[PDB]
Amino acid sequence: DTNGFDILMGQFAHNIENIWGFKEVVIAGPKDYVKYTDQYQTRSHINFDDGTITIETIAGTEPAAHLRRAIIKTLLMGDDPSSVDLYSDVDDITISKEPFLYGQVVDNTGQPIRWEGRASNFADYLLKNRLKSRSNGLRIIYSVTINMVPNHLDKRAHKYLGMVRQASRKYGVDESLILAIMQTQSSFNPYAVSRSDALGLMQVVQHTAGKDVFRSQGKSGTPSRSFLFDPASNIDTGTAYLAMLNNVYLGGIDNPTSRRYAVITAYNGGAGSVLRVFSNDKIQAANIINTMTPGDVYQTLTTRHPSAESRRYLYKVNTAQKSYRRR
Ligand SMILES: CO[C@@H]1O[C@H](CO)[C@@H](O[C@@H]2O[C@H](CO)[C@@H](O[C@@H]3O[C@H](CO)[C@@H](O[C@@H]4O[C@H](CO)[C@@H](O)[C@H](O)[C@H]4NC(C)=O)[C@H](O[C@H](C)C(N)=O)[C@H]3NC(C)=O)[C@H](O)[C@H]2NC(C)=O)[C@H](O[C@H](C)C(N)=O)[C@H]1NC(C)=O
Repeated sequence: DTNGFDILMGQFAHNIENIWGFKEVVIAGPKDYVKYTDQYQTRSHINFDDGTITIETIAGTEPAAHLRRAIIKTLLMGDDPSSVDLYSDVDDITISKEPFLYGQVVDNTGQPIRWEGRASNFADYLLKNRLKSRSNGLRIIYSVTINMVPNHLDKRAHKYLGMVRQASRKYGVDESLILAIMQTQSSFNPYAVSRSDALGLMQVVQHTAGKDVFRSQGKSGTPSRSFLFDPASNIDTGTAYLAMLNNVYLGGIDNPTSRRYAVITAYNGGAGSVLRVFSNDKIQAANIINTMTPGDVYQTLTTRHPSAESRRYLYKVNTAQKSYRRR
């Protein structure tokens, strides 16, 4: 904890409200790419579970030209998440021949956008034929909205399978778990970043799981930001932690179906917080879960776990897994 990132993050938001007003302060999250440009007068927001691509501007002077350029930028940007500050209005020149959204959003024509020529056209279509308006209360906000292909999620999840597969055998963790979580945590968003700076596809925070993992493997110190914005490594690492919550921390839990529930919950709020729903004594806790049927452990973790986020998440990961279980 020697960051000082907090000071920038705090003035990013305020830079926003200075222009957008407190009510219109939208910002990057796990399931939402959001990038300001044009001195914070322009927003490119990808929503990875809706999954829409609203581009808005509030510049007074030439709204279209401002919008235009965001559309082309969002549609063509290559998925280099490491070269990308989702907290500056600085230009992350990430134009690639291999767009991150290629396969995930289409022309009005119905084709994939790959080069500036179609990107320009999809843009120009939308500015002449899909433009919209709302108000701050103060200024008009001009908006374009783009829906992504209906299976954008499993089209996005496809990038990370080779990674999930490798990490699943290395550590012993079911890919289904890895995907369920990865899905639930980021909707497969490589740009994913939390308010509590959990990072990347598996929403991993450097100074808890990232430390403990690095502490296995035999690595003094702590995972780099770039490191977690490598899908290959973030998936390595979230998985490594899943292994860990199961071998050590929640390994005193007898029943493996019960243990998984603990693991999942724990993956989101810590093993200490899981065990602490039964006893403040980590042994007594394990003893009590072994008193139970995996369904009552589920129904406990789902009803009595202190975090709202963590109760609503078990059903999310447990449910996503059922889908991923079969091949
Ligand atoms: C929405 O996305 C966010 O998700 C990630 C998961 O995706 C959330 O991050 C999880 O947050 C947990 C903190 O809430 C964190 O667990 C804490 O983990 C550490 C590390 O293992 C535990 O401390 C270790 O504890 C053992 C003792 O059991 C000691 O041996 C170790 O030495 C400790 N090691 C280190 C390095 O500290 C900590 O538990 C201990 C025991 C404790 N009682 O303090 C554990 N927390 C709790 C309550 O038990 C997870 O590590 C992390 N998961 C991942 C993958 O990173 C994130 O949560 C935030 C930060 C939150 N809950 O507010 C999610 N949410 C947001 C909003 O961003």
